[PDB]
Amino acid sequence: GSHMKNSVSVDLPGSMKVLVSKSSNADGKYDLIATVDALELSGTSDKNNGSGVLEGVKADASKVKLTISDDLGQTTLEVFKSDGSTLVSKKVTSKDKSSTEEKFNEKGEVSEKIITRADGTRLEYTGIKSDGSGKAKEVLKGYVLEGTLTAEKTTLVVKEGTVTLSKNISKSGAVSVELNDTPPPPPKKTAAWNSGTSTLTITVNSKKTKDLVFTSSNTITVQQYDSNGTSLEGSAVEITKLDEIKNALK
Amino acid sequence: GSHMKNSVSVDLPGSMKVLVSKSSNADGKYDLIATVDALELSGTSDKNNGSGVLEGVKADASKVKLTISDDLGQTTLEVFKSDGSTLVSKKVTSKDKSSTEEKFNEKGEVSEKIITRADGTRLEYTGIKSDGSGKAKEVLKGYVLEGTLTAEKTTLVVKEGTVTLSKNISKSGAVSVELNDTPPPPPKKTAAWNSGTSTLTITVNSKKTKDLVFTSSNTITVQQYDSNGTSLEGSAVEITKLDEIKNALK
Repeated sequence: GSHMKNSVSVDLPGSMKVLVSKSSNADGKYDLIATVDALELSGTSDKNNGSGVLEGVKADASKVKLTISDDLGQTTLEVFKSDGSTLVSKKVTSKDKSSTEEKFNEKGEVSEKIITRADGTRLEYTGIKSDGSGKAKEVLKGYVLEGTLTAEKTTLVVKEGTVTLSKNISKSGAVSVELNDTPPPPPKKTAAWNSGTSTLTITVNSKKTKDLVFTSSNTITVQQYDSNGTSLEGSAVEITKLDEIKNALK
Repeated sequence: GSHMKNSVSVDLPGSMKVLVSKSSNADGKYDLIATVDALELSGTSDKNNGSGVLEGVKADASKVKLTISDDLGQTTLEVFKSDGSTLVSKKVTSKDKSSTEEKFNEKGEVSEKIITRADGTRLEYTGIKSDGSGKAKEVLKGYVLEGTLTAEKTTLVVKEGTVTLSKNISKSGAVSVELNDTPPPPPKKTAAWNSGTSTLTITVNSKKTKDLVFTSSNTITVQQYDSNGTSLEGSAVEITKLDEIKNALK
């Protein structure tokens, strides 16, 4: 960690601490150093409470800037490219424990974003595009909702069968929810008639279910197919009551 | 019943008997008498086996004619109006026990018909119209099929739910069978969103089923309605797993 001669440690939003000198230097400013992700950042501020701006250079020459607001209520951590201006990442963190993490692209535009709310739930956007669209994920206490982002709204989706539930979050943070059900057509009973055999073959779900035979003795028999609709099983049973015909039509 | 001097009883198709004289009269003919529905019918035939034509008058002046075929294999019983020509009923009966009963109309046209087959099953047509249409009924061993008649065919119908089975009988007596199923659209889950209450109310079959509440603490609760969809029951249960959301969408 960080060490300073005649200093005081000050706790900061989002894990961080800064050391600030007990006294002022030759110019009246106070010395600040902090250690973030094993990199030492340093600066001078007119204030002596821990606020100000600290800077450091990574071993790959990336520039790191930590800005601490006057009231110590917010830290901004920025990582830049070598040039010191093309952003790579930006993390704004608050005392209430809320935060925004952005990652940037070659064009100087945001391509990922993690929003952490005070209560510990998060919204994660990945793969953000020029048109504002992207993948989306809400992390909640005990589970995760998946969906996508457009320029206008985030749409989280849960599926059960033909039922779709959509949670929409607007740019203001307003929730609205919708539901859709596209149920399949129900199982319909069709039939084909063989006049050579005087037989009606009934079908459901592309499986043959039963044969009704209309006999030369003016009787009806019923016989079931195997539950694969492949071929007949048992023997033909003769119909003696109207109710038995209705039953075979169920 | 009927009595004749020096006669012989001869059994006839469809219950009937005729007495025929042992000897011939002055003209060489044989005397026939029979009793049908308590009416005595009489005639003379050249034959002596029981064949010929017998006639009688009812108390209301209706003319009755019984014709017995040469081979004793068929009886025709006709009832006429007073005039002796406008038919009322006609019953042709065979030795195999098969028969046709027709009833006629004011116009001299058939308005009911019972067909009895050798095996004892029947087709009954009632209310027959000028265009050939009518009500229809097949009497089978152990049950009865209902339907209607057109000029081209008889159509007997059995119904079970949305399933219709049709037995068609052509004029030749050829059977053909069809089936129809008009299933209702399946139960679809709709929903309405109340932004004031952050609540999604799900409905099935015009009954409200459950409320999903999307809370200010970034949680979801579910609560069921009474099985009449009238109002809420139990208390709201909080969702802690994705599977529980899927479950409430079943």
